[PDB]
Amino acid sequence: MYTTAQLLAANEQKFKFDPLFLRLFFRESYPFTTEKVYLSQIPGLVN
Amino acid sequence: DPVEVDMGRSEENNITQSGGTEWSKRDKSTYDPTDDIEAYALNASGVV
Amino acid sequence: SSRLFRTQFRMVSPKRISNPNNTGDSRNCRAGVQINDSGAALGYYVSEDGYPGW
Amino acid sequence: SSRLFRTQFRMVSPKRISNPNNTGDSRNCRAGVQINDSGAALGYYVSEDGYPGW
Repeated sequence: MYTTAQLLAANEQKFKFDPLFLRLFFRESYPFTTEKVYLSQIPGLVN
Repeated sequence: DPVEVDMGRSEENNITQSGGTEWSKRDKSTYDPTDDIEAYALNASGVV
Repeated sequence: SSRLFRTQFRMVSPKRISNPNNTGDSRNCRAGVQINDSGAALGYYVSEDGYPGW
Repeated sequence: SSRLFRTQFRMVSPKRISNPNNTGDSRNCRAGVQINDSGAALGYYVSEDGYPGW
């Protein structure tokens, strides 16, 4: 009621988080205008 | 009168070596303390 | 300082200026424009070029 | 050294300008056009003629 507290700076408590993956390997990115996607992997073995 | 000051230090920042791996339960020649210091620094909430 | 003039220009599309996080619109904040009580424009919240949109 | 001027010119089709190895678009490497943060062009990944297709 008459304490008259004084506030100092409070902490922030950050989170240790660095992707390395959404910045290293996944450089490419695309949208989907369709319901699904297709992936092609054609092996080449000539005789 | 006793006056208490509790910063809120989470207890895992006050590790004791007790157990079977304090520091002397390892050979001086073979063991590497770098692993232990890294493990301790893992939970630091800031660059050490 | 390689040039005698330090002024350079950059166009801003109307889409590039909007309310941050697509929030609501207050009296002083309308579509990313911060104005005074009388309505004079004071500040702008320009969105960075989000291309690609990821 | 056969000429007083050693400078020549060559036009390039846009079909010769694209991402290397048909790589996906990125923030700065767009259509093989490496650009700075401000958007000004810095480099081009030009490809030779695809014909003949061997």
